Amino acid sequence: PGAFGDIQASSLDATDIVARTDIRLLKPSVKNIHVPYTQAVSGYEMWK
Amino acid sequence: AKCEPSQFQCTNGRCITLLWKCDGDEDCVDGSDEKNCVKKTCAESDFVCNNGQCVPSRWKCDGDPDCEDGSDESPEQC
Amino acid sequence: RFHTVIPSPQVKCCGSLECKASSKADYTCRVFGGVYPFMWGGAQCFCDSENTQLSEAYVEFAPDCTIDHAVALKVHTAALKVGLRIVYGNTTAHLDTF
Amino acid sequence: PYLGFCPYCRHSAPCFSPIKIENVWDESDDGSIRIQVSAQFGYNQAGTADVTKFRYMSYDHDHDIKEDSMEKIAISTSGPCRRLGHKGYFLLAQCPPGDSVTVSITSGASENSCTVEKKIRRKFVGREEYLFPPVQGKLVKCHVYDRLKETSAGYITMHRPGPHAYKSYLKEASGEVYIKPPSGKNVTYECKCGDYSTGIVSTQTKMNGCTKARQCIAYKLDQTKWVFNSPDLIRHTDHSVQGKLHIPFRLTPTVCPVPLAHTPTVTKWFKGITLHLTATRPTLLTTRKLGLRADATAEWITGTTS
Ligand SMILES: [Ca+2]
Ligand SMILES: [Ca+2]
Repeated sequence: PGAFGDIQASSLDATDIVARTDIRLLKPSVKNIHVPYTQAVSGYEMWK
Repeated sequence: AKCEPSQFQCTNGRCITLLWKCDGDEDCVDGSDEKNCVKKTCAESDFVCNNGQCVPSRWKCDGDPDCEDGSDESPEQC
Repeated sequence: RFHTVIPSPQVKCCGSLECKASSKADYTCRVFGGVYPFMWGGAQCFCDSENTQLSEAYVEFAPDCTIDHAVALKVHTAALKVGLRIVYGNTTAHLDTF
Repeated sequence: PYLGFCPYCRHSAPCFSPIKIENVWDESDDGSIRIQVSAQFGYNQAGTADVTKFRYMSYDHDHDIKEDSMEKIAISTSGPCRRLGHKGYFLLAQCPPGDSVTVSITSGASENSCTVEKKIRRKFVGREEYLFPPVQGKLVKCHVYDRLKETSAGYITMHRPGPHAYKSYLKEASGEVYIKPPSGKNVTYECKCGDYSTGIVSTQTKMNGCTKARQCIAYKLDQTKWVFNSPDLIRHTDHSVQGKLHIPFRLTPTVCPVPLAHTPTVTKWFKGITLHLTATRPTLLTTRKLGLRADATAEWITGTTS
């Protein structure tokens, strides 16, 4: 997570996508349906 | 001690963020919100019955008295 | 830059939901109880604590990635090629030799 | 054409809005941005390309589809923006730099807006920053969101809508419950009271055993309109992929002009050269020795210096 190559695949159109991103989801809290979640900043953009 | 929000609990067995106490909705099976809240007249989406009850506008003039005063059903008006 | 798709959550109004694994990238879904979520109209479930919700999220290449995608490549000993122009007397020729 | 829980509305506080923004892209070299929105733009209420108007989910007692003209929309960040195109769930505009991007509608009675805190900057292509591309200069390979809406950037999946259980979609009877929908609307109702119960109905139905409206739900079987994966509309019990929609405004390779600061005046001396540089905007200088080692160095020069 948070580094270059956090998401990778054999080719951009390929379904063979693998990723490590520290994606984690918090327990819904607000009255309105929601899915609050957090993740490391896109490692590709961080390296950028 | 207080429950995790440190705020009022409804008898349904859950504490609620006190802001929701007068949001115009009740978030528990118990009488907890509008029972102790200030309510303005019904919204533009609603109908003001003569007893002051608020009912969905589409329900007004449908053939069934919805509000206890029945103001929603008047064959001379509907 | 990955795009974190958060497909609309699955809700159940009378029981739990299994975290059925998926081949999607970084698929890391979690199930939560006590959700009792609302929507623009109102509550979307029958009971109170008996309802549960599954939040599902994974990542796919953002649409723009098609252009700005970092092709990682391993490098192995490069073979030099050269385009040579050779001239010998009035005769001359051009060539490309690895 | 659904609706979503928008972080900001006309009131900074979050609220439900018909035009919730879902994603923002800005990989363009001209600062144009592609916005995906909950509303469907450039389609009529039927689903045909009436480019002059858009369709969006209701704001009242039933989830019907309403129409409005483009001229009441406005994509604005810090200030306003040149709206460059629109199609279905996607809007395209070129915007000034700002900390957030906002989509808004100004119908008076239906005046709404939606915002997503998103850092957009005045990115520039090339090796010399500029406020505005130059008229005379070198042309370099750049990428921009193609104004042609027919272009394809990719695709988004979508699904049938789930239950949209209005609070007014159901009723209570001073101790009892009821399912009062509009006349002739085939409405499915489901409710657990002592035990699980369900039924499809089209008129007011007195419920058995139930007492409080919160015990029950109800939603019509309106699947005619598909819905994007967006979080705020609960998925249907079957969430298989319903076709696709082509992402408009393809990121297309093209050419863009970049400025050329006045050529640096060289000065020649013993095994060393002096560069006198002049650029009113940040300009990248890079130097490397062609020897066994590069000793490469890079420096963003500004103004006039040596
Ligand atoms: Ca409440
Ligand atoms: Ca009535």
